[PDB]
Amino acid sequence: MDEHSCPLEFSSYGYPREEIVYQWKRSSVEVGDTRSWRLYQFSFVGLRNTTEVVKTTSGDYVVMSVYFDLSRRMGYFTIQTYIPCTLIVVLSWVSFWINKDAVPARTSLGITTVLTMTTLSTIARKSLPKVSYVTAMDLFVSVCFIFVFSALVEYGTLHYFVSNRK
Amino acid sequence: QVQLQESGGGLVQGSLRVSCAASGRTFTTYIMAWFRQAPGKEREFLAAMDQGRIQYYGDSVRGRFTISRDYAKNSVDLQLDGLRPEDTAVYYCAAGAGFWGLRTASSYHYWGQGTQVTVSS
Amino acid sequence: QVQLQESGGGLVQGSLRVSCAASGRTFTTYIMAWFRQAPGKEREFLAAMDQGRIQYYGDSVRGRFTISRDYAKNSVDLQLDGLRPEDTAVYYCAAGAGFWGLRTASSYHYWGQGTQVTVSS
Amino acid sequence: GLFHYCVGSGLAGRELTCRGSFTDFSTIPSSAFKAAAFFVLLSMVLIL
Amino acid sequence: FHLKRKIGYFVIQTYLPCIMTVILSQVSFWLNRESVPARTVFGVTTVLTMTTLSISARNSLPKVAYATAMDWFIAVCYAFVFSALIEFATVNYFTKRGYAWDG
Amino acid sequence: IDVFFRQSWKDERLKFKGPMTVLRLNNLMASKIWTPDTFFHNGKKSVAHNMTMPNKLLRITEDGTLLYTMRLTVRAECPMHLEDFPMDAHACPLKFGSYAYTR
Amino acid sequence: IDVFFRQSWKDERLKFKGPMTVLRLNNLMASKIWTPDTFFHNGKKSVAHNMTMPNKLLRITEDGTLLYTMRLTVRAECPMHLEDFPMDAHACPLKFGSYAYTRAEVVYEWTREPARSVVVAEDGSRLNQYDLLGQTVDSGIVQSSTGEYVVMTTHFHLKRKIGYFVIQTYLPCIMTVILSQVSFWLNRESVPARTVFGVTTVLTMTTLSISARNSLPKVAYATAMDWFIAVCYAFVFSALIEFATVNYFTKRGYAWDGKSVVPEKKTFNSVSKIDRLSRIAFPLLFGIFNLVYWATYLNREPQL
Amino acid sequence: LTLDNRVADQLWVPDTYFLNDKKSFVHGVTVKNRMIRLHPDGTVLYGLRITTTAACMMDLRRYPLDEQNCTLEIESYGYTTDDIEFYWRGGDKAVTGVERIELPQFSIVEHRLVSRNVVFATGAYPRLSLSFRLKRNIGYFILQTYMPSILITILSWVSFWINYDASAARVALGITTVLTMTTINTHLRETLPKIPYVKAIDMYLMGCFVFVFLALLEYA
Amino acid sequence: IESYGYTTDDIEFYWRGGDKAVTGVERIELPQFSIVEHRLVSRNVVFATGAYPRLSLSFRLKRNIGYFILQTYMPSILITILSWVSFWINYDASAARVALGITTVLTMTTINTHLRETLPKIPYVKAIDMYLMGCFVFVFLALLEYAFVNYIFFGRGPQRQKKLKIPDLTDVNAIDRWSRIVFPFTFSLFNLVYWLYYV
Ligand SMILES: *[C@@H]1O[C@H](CO)[C@@H](O[C@@H]2O[C@H](CO)[C@@H](O[C@@H]3O[C@H](CO[C@H]4O[C@H](CO)[C@@H](O)[C@H](O[C@H]5O[C@H](CO)[C@@H](O)[C@H](O)[C@@H]5O)[C@@H]4O)[C@@H](O)[C@H](O[C@H]4O[C@H](CO)[C@@H](O)[C@H](O)[C@@H]4O)[C@@H]3O)[C@H](O)[C@H]2NC(C)=O)[C@H](O)[C@H]1NC(C)=O
Ligand SMILES: *[C@@H]1O[C@H](CO)[C@@H](O[C@@H]2O[C@H](CO)[C@@H](O[C@@H]3O[C@H](CO[C@H]4O[C@H](CO)[C@@H](O)[C@H](O[C@H]5O[C@H](CO)[C@@H](O)[C@H](O)[C@@H]5O)[C@@H]4O)[C@@H](O)[C@H](O[C@H]4O[C@H](CO)[C@@H](O)[C@H](O)[C@@H]4O)[C@@H]3O)[C@H](O)[C@H]2NC(C)=O)[C@H](O)[C@H]1NC(C)=O
Ligand SMILES: CCCCCCCC/C=C/CCCCCCCC(=O)O[C@H](COC(=O)CCCCCCCCCCCCCCC)COP(=O)(O)OC[C@@H](O)CO
Ligand SMILES: CCCCCCCC/C=C/CCCCCCCC(=O)O[C@H](COC(=O)CCCCCCCCCCCCCCC)COP(=O)(O)OC[C@@H](O)CO
Ligand SMILES: CCCCCCCC/C=C\CCCCCCCC(=O)O[C@H](COC(=O)CCCCCCCCCCCCCCC)COP(=O)(O)OC[C@@H](O)CO
Ligand SMILES: CCCCCCCC(=O)OC[C@H](COP(=O)(O)O[C@@H]1[C@H](O)[C@H](O)[C@@H](OP(=O)(O)O)[C@H](OP(=O)(O)O)[C@H]1O)OC(=O)CCCCCCC
Ligand SMILES: CCCCCCCCCCCC(=O)OC[C@H](COP(=O)([O-])O)OC(=O)CCCCCCCCCCC
Ligand SMILES: CCCCCCCCCCCC(=O)OC[C@H](COP(=O)([O-])O)OC(=O)CCCCCCCCCCC
Ligand SMILES: *[C@@H]1O[C@H](CO)[C@@H](O[C@@H]2O[C@H](CO)[C@@H](O)[C@H](O)[C@H]2NC(C)=O)[C@H](O)[C@H]1NC(C)=O
Ligand SMILES: CCCCCCCCCCCCCCCC(=O)O
Ligand SMILES: CCCCCCCCCCCCCCCC(=O)O
Ligand SMILES: CCCCCCCCCCCCCCCC
Ligand SMILES: CCCCCCCCCC
Ligand SMILES: CCCCCCCCCC
Ligand SMILES: CCCCCCCCCC
Ligand SMILES: CCCCCCCCCC
Ligand SMILES: CCCCCC
Ligand SMILES: CCCCCC
Ligand SMILES: CCCCCC
Ligand SMILES: CCCCCC
Ligand SMILES: [Cl-]
Ligand SMILES: [Cl-]
Repeated sequence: MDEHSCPLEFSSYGYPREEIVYQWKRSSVEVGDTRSWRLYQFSFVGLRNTTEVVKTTSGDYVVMSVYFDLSRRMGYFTIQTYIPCTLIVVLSWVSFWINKDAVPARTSLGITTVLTMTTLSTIARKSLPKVSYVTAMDLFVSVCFIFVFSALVEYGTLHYFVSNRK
Repeated sequence: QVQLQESGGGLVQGSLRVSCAASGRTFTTYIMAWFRQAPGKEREFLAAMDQGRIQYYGDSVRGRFTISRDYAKNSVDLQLDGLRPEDTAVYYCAAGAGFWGLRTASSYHYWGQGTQVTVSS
Repeated sequence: QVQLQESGGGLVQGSLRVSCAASGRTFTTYIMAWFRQAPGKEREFLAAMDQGRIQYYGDSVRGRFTISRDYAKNSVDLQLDGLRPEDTAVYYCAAGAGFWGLRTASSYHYWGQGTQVTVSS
Repeated sequence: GLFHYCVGSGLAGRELTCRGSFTDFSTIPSSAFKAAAFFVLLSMVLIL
Repeated sequence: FHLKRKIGYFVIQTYLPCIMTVILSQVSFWLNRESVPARTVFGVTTVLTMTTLSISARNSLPKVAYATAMDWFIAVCYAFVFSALIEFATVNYFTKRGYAWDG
Repeated sequence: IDVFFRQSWKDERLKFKGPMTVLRLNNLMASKIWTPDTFFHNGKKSVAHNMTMPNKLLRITEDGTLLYTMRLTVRAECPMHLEDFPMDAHACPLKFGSYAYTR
Repeated sequence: IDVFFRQSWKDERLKFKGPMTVLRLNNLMASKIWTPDTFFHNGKKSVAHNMTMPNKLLRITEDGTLLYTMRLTVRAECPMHLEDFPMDAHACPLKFGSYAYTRAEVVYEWTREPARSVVVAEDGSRLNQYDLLGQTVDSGIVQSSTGEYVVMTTHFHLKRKIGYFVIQTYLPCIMTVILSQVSFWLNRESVPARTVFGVTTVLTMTTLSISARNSLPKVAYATAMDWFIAVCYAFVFSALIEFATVNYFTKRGYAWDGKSVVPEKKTFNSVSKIDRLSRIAFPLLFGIFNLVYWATYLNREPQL
Repeated sequence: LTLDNRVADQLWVPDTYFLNDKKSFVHGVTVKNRMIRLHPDGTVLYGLRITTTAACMMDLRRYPLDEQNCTLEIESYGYTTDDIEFYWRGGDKAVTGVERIELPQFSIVEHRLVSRNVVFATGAYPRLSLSFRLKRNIGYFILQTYMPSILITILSWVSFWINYDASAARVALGITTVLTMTTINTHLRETLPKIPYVKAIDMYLMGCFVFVFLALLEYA
Repeated sequence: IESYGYTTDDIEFYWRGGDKAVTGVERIELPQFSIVEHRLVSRNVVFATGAYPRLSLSFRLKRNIGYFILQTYMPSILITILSWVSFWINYDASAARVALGITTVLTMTTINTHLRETLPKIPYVKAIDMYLMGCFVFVFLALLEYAFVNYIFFGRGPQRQKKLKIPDLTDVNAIDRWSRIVFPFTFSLFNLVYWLYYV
């Protein structure tokens, strides 16, 4: 659910502001059919134009920037991660309706749900860079692990207190 | 449901403008075109405009009618100039992907109600 | 089983040509060489040919002996010219990947039985 | 707030740059802020 | 240039595995109701197979943000498999005795 | 798409009279004469083949009619509807024209 | 391989007299005079670096001797015999010579003795899974359709390091074999559990076999790792077949209960003698196979 | 006179090109691997070291038990048959070095040299064709795909020797065999293009899948 | 940075502006790394052709651990913890306990294998490899623990009855209780040693 403002900056490599100055025309940046582009995962919201003076060792340069606003389209990731993780959580819930005497059945269901959740977690981050902070997807998948784990621990506790301990 | 709603005058003695707006789709990658029906039941391609802003025109109405597209508003406009009595007809707005077409009516899967235009001398 | 069969004359007064044919393994990508063991001395590298048709020769027999390979038949030939009495020896055919070598017998894994050659003055 | 903070650039306008996120504890200004955010979360967990 | 995609690859490669997974899930209805671990294995393995197929089906395409016909087919097959598992859950809920017929 | 792209045009300046009507000349002289600056509107990193020599030909007729052919591999955009995938069909454009010269 | 490749030759036309004997000139002078057209016979796609300027130097001595050095990155063909993989070692060539001039026109020699005429930097190794034992320097002749050419060759001798594949393939295979053999110690009435052991170990062995050759070329012959995987898969398959044979002879569907006393031959099944013999046979045979395999593959290559 | 290769830029040379080329270059280390040799009678020998990636459309219906015909199509671009005539110098011995090629996955059954004239709208041009027939080696696929499938199918029959009442064991065996076959087919996905027809390996894997599925249906 | 053709007799190199010669380092954003320091050095290097000037610009990068904690460490810890669940399951639930142990063992194997398909073929053991082999050893030991109690019961109980600080090996309940106590404590000790060593 992230939005970004991607820049495109240009200036003069050698001529500082005292030698070359840039100006935006009245019709600065034109676009055609915006929503027919190759932005598969993103939607173009708009754009804007800016001018600035940037100091460097060689001098001060007039940098002109065009920012494009892109809002992520969440449908692909809904198909890829959110729906499978929820379905595996519901699969874990199905164990509660199985008879508690079906020990191999319920244990296999719980552990297989925890396997599929690990698999979905690792597939979730394939499209992203290796950032070292939690994202909303990581949080969702992580809470889904606690739910599938807690279900397995619930059955383990129930079995131990019903049969093994007594 | 999706509608291609048209607007434009019906009576002329001149110049005219016929607009056609659309909405209700993530689908964009369509050529948008205009067709004409005179009394006699025949479809006549008039103009079309691409996603690359390229304009195709029929030979009969080349240099007279000009097509344009407002992509943000999702509309196609047709400016008609040099009208004559033989131009009286009903005009339909079509939008679709040009498969085996871009000049034949069968390639467009969306059509509008249509708008009448008549010339009186 | 991989075999390196050697053929060629045994006695000469002169020129000679000794051939070596391999079977059981294609040595196209290997390096094929000739060695010579005289009575009472260690094996001496004579010539070798690589997959790139590049020829290496020992200094004692440089410019006299000529090595060639027939890759379709998987064979290596040695043409001996300007024979002299101290060329009498057992001539061996070798094939291998030259690791630490191309001049050392230890780098060749496959060896022929050896063919005697004698020069009589 | 607890983790997120917005500050103006200071040119007689709004121009609020915003930084901070509980998902990224590095951006939180202080360990006290981190602890307070954690405690308020725990309260959320308990009430829910 | 007018191009038409050839369906044969996807028929061999995605539709047939999904159909056979659905048939495999439906096979469990013919086992006795007391084979609880066996029918649970059927349901769970079919659900995970459908999940894997759904994940692997989208690799061919670019990451577009809308559902395709293949996506709808996979979703319906997943619904069928999950319905089979829920059916077994109901059958086991209404099963009384923990032993099958002795013969 | 691999194409022989042929363009022909009149040039009164290059009229001549000689033993033969057509001069089939080396392509290096094409740089020494005017040629149209055609480009592909929807192209994406096309390549002009240059093995062994530049794959072009230039021919001048006695009446000043020039023929000029190039060998190209054109990589062009083709926006797609993937909602009917894998039952989908497309109409990929190839659009070209002059860059600098108006109608 | 990244090299400072430096050649030297005498051009009588370029002798001079001046204040300074050696003219350390810009590399632009190199294009203005004749230089050898040296090329690499087994090179695939090489780079002559030109950042920031052409990485070359030309020096002209007063007597007409010219030194000409280039910085090159050569990626060259090294045909490999992977029968002993990962216990294999290779001799990768680097062969160069004149492209146009035959032996009657241009001849290449080594500046120093051939052993010392190829020097490797102490810190200059980018090998991950290989160890460079050394190099041998030689020269030879090549006959072509155009003529005879001198070809100067080096051969870099490399030995593969086995640790990556030990961690990637051998240890998972060994653990899978041990895991399959663990099933012999469970009671014969645990039919689903022992079946789970057999089928899961067969699945793991199949996955390991399938993924073992990801990094290799698709050679037809089998490698040492292929033989090891095949033998381990045979062990796992034999363990599952052993369980099937044990279960075929089980009479009673119920295991021993904690209270009753088994008479020495309500009755109970006896511990399978197939299981008792397998508990000794399978680990012993696997250990003997490992002994023979690691004895016969670790010491196979030539040594100095 | 073996001249420096920069004189080729001054001399005339044929405008030879390979029609089925995708990407090609002349090697350029230490210099352009090019050769110009003049003879007293005006004869010019012009050599180039060229690496070219040539398109070869391969029919994979019998894959991996298939043979492929891959060709290089040498042609004159601008000069018609009235201006230039190509031929294979030395006849059938014009092309050398094929015997020394040893591909890891293929064996070169034979190679052929053909000379003809191809007609376009611009004229008729000479054409030389160097064709190779390549037969695919089977050992890699036997190790990779066929043997695991056979072993899984053999393992699927173990359920017939288990009692009918051991439902958990028999169903686990059948389901695991089906899953392993799907995994083998996954690895067959990961190294091939999206052809629209069934190959020989596809036929074999579908047959083995039918067999293991029928074993599971037999238990059911 | 080095001069190719010109020796120290022809060309000399220096960092203009001293330690402030290289700028923009503090504005570098690497997803996986943090630049802890950068250094400038000026020296001479001797080749066969002469002595040349050399300028070295070095960066020290510290890898970020959070991505790996999310992707590898936490799933391994969770799989080990769920491997410990079998200690509380009844000894006669052989199918359940064996399924749990086998699933955890193969999960560790697959995680370890698939992690190192995005790295070069180094021959030595990494810290992540040490952690993954530790978790594998723990889950494998849990599975062997169930194998041990099953063998003890079903292969000693009959003749033991007829013949009429680790615990007694005659009580599977005692062995299970000992495992319940010891596996979490030993795993915590292993984690403590690992993290204190590598941090
Ligand atoms: C790989 O796969 C490719 C593609 O299939 C194979 O290519 C073809 O190989 C065959 C031979 O193996 C080629 O045919 C030979 O072609 C030559 C040259 O033909 C030209 O010149 C002819 C004479 O000037 C001319 O007639 C040809 O034009 C036509 O007319 C003939 C006669 O009617 C007709 O048959 C042709 O089809 C044309 O319509 C053409 O311009 C030709 O001279 C050869 O004839 C020989 O064969 C005859 C028997 O037919 C024999 O009597 C002669 O003595 C002589 O031996 C022969 O036809 C063909 O051109 C190749 N096609 C292409 C597209 O390259 C290739 O062989 C495969 N190689 C491997 C290794 O698998
Ligand atoms: C990243 O990794 C790289 C690679 O390891 C690190 O690089 C090394 O950094 C250190 C600095 O931290 C460098 O050492 C310094 O080198 C300079 C220059 O030395 C040269 O010039 C000197 C004259 O100006 C000359 O004296 C030097 O002589 C060498 O040989 C004599 C032999 O007697 C020896 O005594 C010298 O020490 C030199 O080795 C040489 O030609 C040098 O001026 C520095 O001196 C410091 O230390 C001395 C005391 O030792 C002190 O008196 C000085 O005042 C000064 O404090 C110092 O030696 C080293 O050369 C780099 N190595 C390479 C190969 O580049 C890098 O630091 C790492 N950084 C990061 C960010 O991780
Ligand atoms: C794990 C995997 C296991 C797999 C093992 C399965 C083993 C058993 C089955 C074998 C099937 C054989 C393979 C299928 C045939 C290969 C696929 C194929 O090529 O068919 C094409 C047409 O497809 C088409 O009609 C398109 C439509 C085909 C859809 C067929 C599916 C019907 C499923 C009905 C549901 C019943 C469920 C049972 C419920 C009781 C050919 O056309 P044509 O050359 O003209 O090219 C036109 C252009 O579209 C490119 O093909
Ligand atoms: C009762 C049952 C009986 C059954 C019988 C069982 C049979 C038992 C035999 C096994 C064979 C053992 C393999 C022996 C292979 C020999 C391997 C060897 O020589 O040891 C070193 C390699 O170690 C290495 O990389 C790394 C060694 C890693 C060892 C790790 C131990 C962990 C054990 C926990 C398991 C985790 C599994 C998890 C996997 C998913 C050599 O390095 P060296 O210095 O020369 O130079 C670097 C090198 O790369 C140069 O090539
Ligand atoms: C993991 C998946 C499988 C198992 C899932 C089980 C459930 C576990 C729960 C959550 C995730 C675990 C915590 C992971 C935290 C993320 C990883 C972590 O600890 O690393 C540190 C914290 O990173 C960060 O910003 C992260 C800070 C915030 C972490 C916590 C976010 C909120 C979690 C609310 C949970 C509620 C649950 C409710 C259940 C009902 C940073 O180090 P690093 O050197 O890179 O810094 C240098 C810097 O420059 C990097 O940019
Ligand atoms: C590593 C293999 C070593 C093989 C060692 C083979 C050693 C050998 O002598 O065979 C024993 C084995 C069956 O022995 P197994 O222990 O399984 O069966 C017990 C016993 O042998 C008798 O069958 C029964 O006694 P009885 O009749 O009621 O008096 C007893 O019944 P109960 O006590 O429960 O009431 C059974 O429990 O026979 C084969 O299967 C042949 C194919 C073996 C093929 C093995 C393929 C692996
Ligand atoms: C190359 C190395 C070869 C070494 C041979 C293989 C090692 C195991 C051989 C078994 C030796 C043995 O018979 O004594 C084990 C004891 C008593 O056995 P028994 O003779 O009374 O039936 O019974 C026990 O108390 C041992 C308990 C075992 C419990 C199960 C965990 C072990 C699983 C083994 C996996 C391979
Ligand atoms: C049941 C276990 C018994 C163990 C006995 C002792 C082990 C004997 C073989 C050990 C492995 C070994 O050295 O095999 C090497 C060969 C390949 O040969 P080369 O390439 O090293 O020349 O690789 C192969 O071709 C594999 C051959 C089979 C190895 C496994 C032993 C099979 C014993 C029964 C054979 C009928
Ligand atoms: C980009 O910057 C230029 C700067 O001139 C903007 O140009 C003016 O835009 C307004 C509104 O359209 C016009 O009334 C002015 O006449 C334009 N020129 C001048 C000299 O002010 C331009 O609109 C900006 N583009 C954006 C914001 O997208
Ligand atoms: C293709 C592999 C199928 C697996 C077959 C497992 C066979 C196990 C049963 C073996 C029975 C041996 C014959 C019993 C009669 C006897 O020996 O007295
Ligand atoms: C006795 C039953 C044997 C079953 C095993 C054989 C199954 C073969 C696979 C089905 C045939 C597929 C044919 C596809 C032909 C095509 O390309 O359209
Ligand atoms: C590169 C040299 C490697 C030397 C061998 C390292 C072996 C490390 C094995 C670690 C296994 C984990 C033990 C966990 C103990 C609870
Ligand atoms: C519309 C979302 C559908 C998601 C896949 C199918 C879910 C079936 C649940 C029984
Ligand atoms: C995994 C492919 C190699 C199989 C080798 C033979 C196994 C024999 C099983 C009894
Ligand atoms: C480097 C190999 C050391 C010897 C390994 C032998 C293993 C045999 C275990 C029984
Ligand atoms: C035993 C629980 C984990 C202990 C982690 C120790 C971290 C030390 C950081 C300095
Ligand atoms: C949708 C689930 C069906 C359950 C049949 C009782
Ligand atoms: C390789 C399988 C060994 C079987 C011993 C009974
Ligand atoms: C005996 C083959 C399977 C039969 C399924 C009805
Ligand atoms: C024999 C293995 C025992 C595992 C720890 C009780
Ligand atoms: Cl936040
Ligand atoms: Cl390496």
